[PDB]
Amino acid sequence: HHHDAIGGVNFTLTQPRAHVDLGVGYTAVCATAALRCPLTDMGNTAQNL
Amino acid sequence: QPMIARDGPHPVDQPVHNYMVKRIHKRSLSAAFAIASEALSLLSNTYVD
Repeated sequence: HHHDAIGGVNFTLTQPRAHVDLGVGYTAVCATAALRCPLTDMGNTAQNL
Repeated sequence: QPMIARDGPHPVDQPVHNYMVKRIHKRSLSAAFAIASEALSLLSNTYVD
């Protein structure tokens, strides 16, 4: 795909693709293994209504 | 730097080239060496002794 930009032109290269899961049962199993540092705070911030 | 391809409603990424310039830093080294007065009197003969 071709369009102009602020310096020159922009080329956008695209490619369509499709995926099929040809498994009868469940063919992928994930599980959480390790724990990193918590992102949030376990503080005391009372909700204001 | 390298670049990855992704689909969906994210803006299409372009690769980025980085240019960096460094400069030198000047230092020095110093050491001393002494000669006594009697040695200077002895070595300044030049064929009189």
